[PDB]
Amino acid sequence: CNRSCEVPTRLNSASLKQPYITQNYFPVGTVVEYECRPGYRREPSLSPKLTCLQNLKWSTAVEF
Amino acid sequence: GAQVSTQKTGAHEIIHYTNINYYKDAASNSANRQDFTQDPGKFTEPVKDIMVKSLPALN
Amino acid sequence: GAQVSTQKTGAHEIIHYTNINYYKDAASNSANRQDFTQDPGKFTEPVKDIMVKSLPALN
Amino acid sequence: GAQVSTQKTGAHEIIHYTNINYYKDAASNSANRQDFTQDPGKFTEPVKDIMVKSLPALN
Amino acid sequence: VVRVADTMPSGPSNSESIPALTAAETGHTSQVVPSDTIQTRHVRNFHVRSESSVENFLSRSACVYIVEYKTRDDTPDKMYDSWVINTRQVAQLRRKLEFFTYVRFDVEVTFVITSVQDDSTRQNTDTPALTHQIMYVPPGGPIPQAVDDYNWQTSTNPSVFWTEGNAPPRMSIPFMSVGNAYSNFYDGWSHFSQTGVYGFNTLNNMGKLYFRHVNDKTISPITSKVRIYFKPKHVKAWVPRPPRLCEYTHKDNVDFEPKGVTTSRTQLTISNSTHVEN
Amino acid sequence: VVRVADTMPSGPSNSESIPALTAAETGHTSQVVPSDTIQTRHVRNFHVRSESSVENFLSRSACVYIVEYKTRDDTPDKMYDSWVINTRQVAQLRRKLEFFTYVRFDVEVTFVITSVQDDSTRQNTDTPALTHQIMYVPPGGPIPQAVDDYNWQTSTNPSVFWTEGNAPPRMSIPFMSVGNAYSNFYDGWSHFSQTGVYGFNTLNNMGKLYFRHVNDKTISPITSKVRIYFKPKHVKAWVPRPPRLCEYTHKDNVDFEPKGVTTSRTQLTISNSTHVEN
Amino acid sequence: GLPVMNTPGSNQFLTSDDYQSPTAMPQFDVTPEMNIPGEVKNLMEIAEVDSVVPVNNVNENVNSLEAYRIPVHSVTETGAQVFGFTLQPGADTVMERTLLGEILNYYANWSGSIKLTFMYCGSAMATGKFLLAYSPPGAGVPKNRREAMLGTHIIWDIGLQSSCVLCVPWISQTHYRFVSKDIYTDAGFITCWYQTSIVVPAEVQNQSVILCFVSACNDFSVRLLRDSPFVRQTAFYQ
Amino acid sequence: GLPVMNTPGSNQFLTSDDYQSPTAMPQFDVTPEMNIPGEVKNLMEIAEVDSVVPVNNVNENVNSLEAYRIPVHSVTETGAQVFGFTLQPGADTVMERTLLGEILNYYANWSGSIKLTFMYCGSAMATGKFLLAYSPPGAGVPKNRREAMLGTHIIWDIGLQSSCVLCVPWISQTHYRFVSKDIYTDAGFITCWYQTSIVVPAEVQNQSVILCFVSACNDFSVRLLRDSPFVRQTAFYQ
Amino acid sequence: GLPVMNTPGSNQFLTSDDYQSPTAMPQFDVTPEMNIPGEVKNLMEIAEVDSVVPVNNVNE
Amino acid sequence: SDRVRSITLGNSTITTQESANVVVGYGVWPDYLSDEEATAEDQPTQPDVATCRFYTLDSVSWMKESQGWWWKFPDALRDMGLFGQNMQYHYLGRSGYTIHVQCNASKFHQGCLLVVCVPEAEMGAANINEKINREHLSNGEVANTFSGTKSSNTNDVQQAVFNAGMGVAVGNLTIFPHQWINLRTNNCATIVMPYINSVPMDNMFRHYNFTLMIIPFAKLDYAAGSSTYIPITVTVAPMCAEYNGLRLAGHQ
Ligand SMILES: CCCCCCCCCCCCC/C=C/[C@H](O)[C@H](N)CO
Ligand SMILES: CCCCCCCCCCCCC/C=C/[C@H](O)[C@H](N)CO
Repeated sequence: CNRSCEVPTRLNSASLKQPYITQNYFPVGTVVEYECRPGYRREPSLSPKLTCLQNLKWSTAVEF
Repeated sequence: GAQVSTQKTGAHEIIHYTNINYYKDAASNSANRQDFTQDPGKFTEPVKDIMVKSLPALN
Repeated sequence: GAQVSTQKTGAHEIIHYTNINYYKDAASNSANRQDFTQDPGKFTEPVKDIMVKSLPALN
Repeated sequence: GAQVSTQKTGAHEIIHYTNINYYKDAASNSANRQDFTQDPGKFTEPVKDIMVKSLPALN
Repeated sequence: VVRVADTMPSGPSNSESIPALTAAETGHTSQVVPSDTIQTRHVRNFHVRSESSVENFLSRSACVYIVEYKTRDDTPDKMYDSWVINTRQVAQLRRKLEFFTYVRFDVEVTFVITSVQDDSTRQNTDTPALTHQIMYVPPGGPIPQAVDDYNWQTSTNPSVFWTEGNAPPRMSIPFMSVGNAYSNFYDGWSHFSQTGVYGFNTLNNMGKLYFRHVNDKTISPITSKVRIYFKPKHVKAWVPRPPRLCEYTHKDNVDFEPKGVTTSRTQLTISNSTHVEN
Repeated sequence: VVRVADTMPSGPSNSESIPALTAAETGHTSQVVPSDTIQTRHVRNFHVRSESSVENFLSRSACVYIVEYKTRDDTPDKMYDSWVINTRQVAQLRRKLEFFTYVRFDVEVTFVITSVQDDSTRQNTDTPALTHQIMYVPPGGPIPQAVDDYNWQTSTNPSVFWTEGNAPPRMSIPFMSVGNAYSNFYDGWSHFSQTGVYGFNTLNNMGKLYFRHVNDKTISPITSKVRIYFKPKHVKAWVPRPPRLCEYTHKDNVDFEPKGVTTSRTQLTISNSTHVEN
Repeated sequence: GLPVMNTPGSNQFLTSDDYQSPTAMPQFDVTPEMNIPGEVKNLMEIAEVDSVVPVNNVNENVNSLEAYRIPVHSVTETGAQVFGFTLQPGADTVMERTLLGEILNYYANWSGSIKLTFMYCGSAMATGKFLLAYSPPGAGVPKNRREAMLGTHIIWDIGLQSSCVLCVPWISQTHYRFVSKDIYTDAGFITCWYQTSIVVPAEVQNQSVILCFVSACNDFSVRLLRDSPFVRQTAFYQ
Repeated sequence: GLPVMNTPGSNQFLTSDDYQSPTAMPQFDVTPEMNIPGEVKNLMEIAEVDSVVPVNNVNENVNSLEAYRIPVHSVTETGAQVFGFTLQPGADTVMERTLLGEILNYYANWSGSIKLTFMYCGSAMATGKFLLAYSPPGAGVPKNRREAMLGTHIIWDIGLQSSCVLCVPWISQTHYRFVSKDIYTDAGFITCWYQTSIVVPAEVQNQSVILCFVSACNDFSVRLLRDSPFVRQTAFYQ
Repeated sequence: GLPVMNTPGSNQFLTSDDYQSPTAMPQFDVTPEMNIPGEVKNLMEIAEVDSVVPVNNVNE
Repeated sequence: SDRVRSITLGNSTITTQESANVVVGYGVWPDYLSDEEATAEDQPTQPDVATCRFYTLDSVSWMKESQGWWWKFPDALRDMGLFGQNMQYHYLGRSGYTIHVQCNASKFHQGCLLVVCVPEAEMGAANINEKINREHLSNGEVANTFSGTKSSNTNDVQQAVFNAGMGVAVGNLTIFPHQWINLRTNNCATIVMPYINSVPMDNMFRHYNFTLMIIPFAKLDYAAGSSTYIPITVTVAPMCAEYNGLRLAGHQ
């Protein structure tokens, strides 16, 4: 029963991959990864990853 | 830096008001509801070879 | 002890406003949003032996 | 019956403010926070036969 | 604007002029300018001793006191309050005023009034806005003994009414003293035979404040607390005095526990640090 | 009023005057007027570089922070809050201020205070108007440790009281710095041996704010949040600086993830569109 | 007692105000102002400085110094081309994150001419001529060299002065254009053409590099303060 | 009816105000002002007065008059030392509760030079020389007499004028230092050295005492009103 | 502190007002005014122009 | 011709025959601190020409795949004769600088360098929330080297050329006083920086004043048979230096 984050930030052009979309309990330092939703394509100048910080809030995720 | 104008008043029987502008922009000022000029010579009489109104203006 | 300036207005078609300072400290005053001067000669042209722009400026 | 003074401002780089007294009693007025004079000659150097500071001041 | 004094340039010296050798035995502070012992340069100094003046040191809204009273109590004595006016129950403004031996000033007075709904069974009410009365009684006048006393009718005594939600009450008060200045310290007695009460308590004599709710008795208890904020202004002060070392114990005397001079050290010399390692 | 420069008329040219051929190798931006390469006409231009000045660019009511605290909590630490003052926890005003390396300004400060009734069983109350206290503590002063601490008595520290429903609080603050200007960037250490902390964190030293409800403990929890809005004014700035590319990560350093230069393309040349059809 | 009527807009908080407020630290002694070199009074003093344009941003060279390197070499057929982009200093991907484009993204209107400077960073034995051209909108992008020489072009001869200036004037129907994309304020196209060739002697490297700069003229102006579309924050930085 | 807009900061109570208020006792007759000798207009008139420094505060002499007595005697080897402390008039434990330090603890910035006066309270047959030295920060504390004579020192010969003045000038990079402790505004060190010895005749007491004073010069200034860290109250005094 | 009495009609919104208000876009640079032909200053310049009268409006 | 320039300081002289225009500062020339903006009270040490002279740093080798080098200049001149000695005995100091960067090749060579002086170039760390060692920021007279890819050495600076250590676009560094050494036509890299700080004097060790960076935008490229070893030499002078607050020997 450690500290956990919320559900990661719902983006309107990306969805989670499939180890991360089902499971809860995100500890600190956890990286999650997003994939392009259908039908979208990747922007190569941005890395689609989110780290959860010490204050139990994710990093800024805008539009991948 | 005040300015004193006349108030809109009746006829056949010159009261003044005072005005100060408080803000730095001119879009802030109160509306100019005291300009009564007109010139209906571009819509009426919009012709060339200006008529006389007593002549027949033809032939 | 008032001071009267000009309002920011449009071009191609001098309205004044008045100002009084109420507090004893100068940090209290309203911001100076009407200084439009510039001098971009220390960032552009930041050289020695000032060029002419019509000569080749080399050899 | 207003009075115009200078505002407290920085050095190395005279702004005025205006003041009106509204009440009939002088205990009502705002505090005098702009008197910067001093005279530390009654606490330091509080002696008789005033010294020179270059002489030994004894014998 | 009176700037601080400047530093003048100097050079080498070999003469019978000795500014460093002084006599501190003559009650006299030496006035050695730093250009007299070392060789200095020209410093045009632009600093102002502005915020160290006695007005700029004392004219802040300090305090004096907190006052509690209720609007529905079974005992009729906790329904209103009172306070004999001194400036010596809070240590910060007391120490600041006791930098000097005599003072003379006007007072700007502000009240900060806050009300809390007390605990009861019937705690869900619809209460209208509370209204407060602060009545000042000059020294010798008649005192109220209840909240429905007819001595609150303030025909000559100055009183202030306040409604919940507005700006706080503030009023100015002139130099209300019978001597030429106020006394922070009085070394004497009340009776001519050198008996009676000793110290500054003979000279307080300011009258007292009285506090109540103007409303009638409510159906649920609400406790109100008003904080009297004193703020001096138009200040003059005479014959200065060392800052107090020890802690205050009471409001009517200067009695103290003997405290040492300063914080201790472990040795009389300094050196570099002997902690952990390189 | 300083208008922008105008366009002068020109004609054909065949001479040894070459304004297009320059040397960009000499750190020098060429100043080619458009009347030197093409034949132009007389344009009397009436535009003003007004809203691009540093005052008109920075003097907007930006922010710095959101602050939360309750009026009835079992833990005594969530009943008040505090904030060490920097301008580097929100990226918009941080990036705008970090266009320049040195700045000097006065600050106009506004608070926006909103309270929400928390969830409890006894949620139907009759609550009077909440009153807030915002106390500023200069660098080095004493800090409160509870809501009923006697360090809140603000005798020398400047504090602001506010009642629910009024205009928001706003006060002006002078140039509160020990150097000649503020530092957006500091390339150095705190200790002389080039150890310690690195960067701009050595020079912050602004003191901190403290927030509480002036009322006593209510019978139901209400959480209040106050937003500190910073707004600079009377601005001067020195030695400009490129805009930041990467995203900020922390408030005490300049550490970043390496981001590419711009958005990509698919080829190095342009052409007409190859979508659907005529 | 003075008769006063409160007007609408009382007790609000507007962000762009110019009012007066009381000082919390009264009669405070502000430190003396010092002459620090390099004072900025207007942000348009910054935008008139040259900064290199990441033209070669083709899908991988963004994460390198190759974004700024424009390729040029000897071509087996003239009448050719070098590059081209769309004149949108803050909407187009090429000059988006430039100094002029990042000053220009805090605004919403712009006006005035734009300079372009091309430093040829090749050998001193290499020589050649280019066609630097601007095409005002209304037709499409030119597809030949003979369609691009109908525009506003200059022919650049590489020599002892290794850089040239293409000045893009203000050809518009409105006084202002939008710094974002709308179809009503289209601004034209910038293309560069192999005109002749790159001619090198033996034992000299053929493939060289052009660097492109951009800045603003002395009639450039920006108008509507907005927030930049590039700042993004999710949580507070701590 | 006058059109009025209330601005933010209305109906607040700020502690450092300069407004006007009505009088509760109107037309009150204030008693005549009298010329009492010894008027203070500025607190800096007080700080320029000498007050004795409790230098010998070594762990028990605080609760006695021995805190003010600095020991001096004849030493079997010269090149020695007498004492030393850190120049922090309000952070250092030595001159913390002094007159200058207690005026100085209601503030948060200070500036200007500082005087130090050393009254030799020994016999009239005793004689000797001292090395009174100030060391600006950046290096450590000096550990020799030859490291301390690289600073700002004066050699004090004891004679018919029994006291000397060490003047500590203002050597800083900022105009102000903090009256509390930060590493950015370190101020240096004050040490005193047996230079030669104490030389006495027969039947004269060897062990004598130096008294140290401190005050401020005519360029001393304090800036930020705060509350002093030495006042402490738990309940109301009654 | 100035003694002020609020009069009736305070804090209302009347449609035909002539008051002053603060600008939300301060120091805004308005585009230059152009001479467009055909300016109307008074609506009575329009009413003095002939327009045809639908007299034969008989039911279809 | 204006391609030739002589620069004389102390007992040292630099002659160049392929200068383009000697680049010099923000428009301001270095000068001693006036006594109307001064803070410290004792007499400054304007030492002599014994500090106001040229010092040569180490040479870095420009290869085909080199990325960029940097220095920290109050700290890089810390063992350079009596200048560095004054740094070790005074607390406060102050100087402008004449930086002259030299590099030469033949006419069959190609490649272009950017030489920028950046005030207050606060570098960012390779791993994010972690300290940086002083040896990775400033290594004396020895240059630290940027990379192409992101770096992840522990307690080290994030060294990508396309972010320049600080986190900006590297094509935007032409806002600072700079030049280019195009091997076609240049060697004239002066930047005569004035004293730039927010205080009238400052400590030489605790503060870094600015950062020299030499970044090749058009990389070095030559045909087979030309000289493959091309050094780059950086020479630096203090101007109008003065010192204040003399005490014991400082922090090495
Ligand atoms: C209805 C509102 C009236 C408020 C009355 C409250 C204050 C009236 C009493 C005068 C205050 C005197 C201030 C303190 C006096 C001296 O400083 C002390 N004795 C210290 O020596
Ligand atoms: C009781 C109300 C008092 C409110 C106090 C809040 C603000 C007081 C602190 C001063 C604000 C300084 C503004 C920011 C400073 C510089 O710009 C930053 N260091 C950026 O370099």
